[PDB]
Amino acid sequence: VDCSEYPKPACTLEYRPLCGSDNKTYGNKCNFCNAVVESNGTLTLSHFGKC
Amino acid sequence: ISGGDAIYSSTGRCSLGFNVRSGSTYYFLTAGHCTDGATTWWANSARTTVLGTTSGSSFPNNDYGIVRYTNTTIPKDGTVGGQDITSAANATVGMAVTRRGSTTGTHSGSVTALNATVNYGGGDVVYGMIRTNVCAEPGDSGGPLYSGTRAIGLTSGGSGNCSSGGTTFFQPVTEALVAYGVSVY
Repeated sequence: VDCSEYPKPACTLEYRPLCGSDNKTYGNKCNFCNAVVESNGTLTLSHFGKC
Repeated sequence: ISGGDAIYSSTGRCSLGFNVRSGSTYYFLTAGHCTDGATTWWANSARTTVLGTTSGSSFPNNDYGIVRYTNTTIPKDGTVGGQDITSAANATVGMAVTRRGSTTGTHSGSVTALNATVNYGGGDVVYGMIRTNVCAEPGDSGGPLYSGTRAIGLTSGGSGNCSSGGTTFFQPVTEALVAYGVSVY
């Protein structure tokens, strides 16, 4: 997963989760990459799937 | 199974938008972006109860797909959760609407604008969308937007979340009904 073209003002809402380094399950890549940007790069991906 | 319940394809989970039919053939509408690339749909995460296979999918540009039911005995109710839907209508600015989805359940709000363009990136831009101030989160894709016993849209995407508030865009359902020649019941 690469968040370089983010952010995005909107995301589609299918659920294919990813687990972030803040232990939050991100419901899809669009939502996870918008949060990496919002944290100014400090959140990273822990592993694929729910946390 | 009714509007708002979860649906699983090979890649993830979306929500059933509305149960529709043409003649004696039943189908369900959902989001195009969930139908793109999926062939079989199931009703549970373990994939043990089959619902059917994708019959059409329109995404990007529009955001709707339809699945034809191959499971003969699951109940296909014409409702959203248990609210009945008896017809389809066009959205209008100020209309009070409610959405139901498999992750967040039911949430309400109003249409704030029509015909908006939403660019989800990489060439996926969709046009002609209903904007509202209803929140929605991952997994809610394709669930129904309705008003009363009126079907109005299918969830396509948005921003924000339900704890803090968000904006959600929906594909007008009249357009899907007419592209496939089906109707709500």
